[PDB]
Amino acid sequence: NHHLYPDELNVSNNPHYRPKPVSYDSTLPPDHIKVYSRTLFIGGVPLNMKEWDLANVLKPFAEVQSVILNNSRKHAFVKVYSRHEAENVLQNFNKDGALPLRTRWGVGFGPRDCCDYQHGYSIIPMHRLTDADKKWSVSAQWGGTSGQPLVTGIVFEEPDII
RNA sequence: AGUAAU
Repeated sequence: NHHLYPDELNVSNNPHYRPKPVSYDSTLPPDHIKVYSRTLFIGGVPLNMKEWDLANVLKPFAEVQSVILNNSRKHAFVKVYSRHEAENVLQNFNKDGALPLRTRWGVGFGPRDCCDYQHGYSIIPMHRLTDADKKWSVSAQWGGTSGQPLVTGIVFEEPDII
């Protein structure tokens, strides 16, 4: 929809193939989960830049999945295929400051007040997910649990949605 | 200097 490719699949032949790191965490409270964001807040976006441009600038540092661009509000929302890639973009993209683009964290999944914008994850109580969220969490193409059921402690990369 | 679509 706002993806580059709508009906694409996370499979070994797709050059966008990624793993789905799942891990568990004993320091979480009961019936809470951890979610690492793959979504990026980009700000200082010029008027001349289209969606294609942004994706193409990040291309060396990360492969982009989806780009919602609010051109009038001089910012955008860029989901990349993996957490590793998003993390790379934050340190290493535009170090010199040649472009006007500031690149910070952004929230793709779960409540906003549950997100740590600084470190870039959400610790979410399972009751605050909707039926839809709980579905996508387990059956997402990129990110999610890759079939593993949701339980206390689980940690996984932000899933895709509708 | 802008954190949204749902």
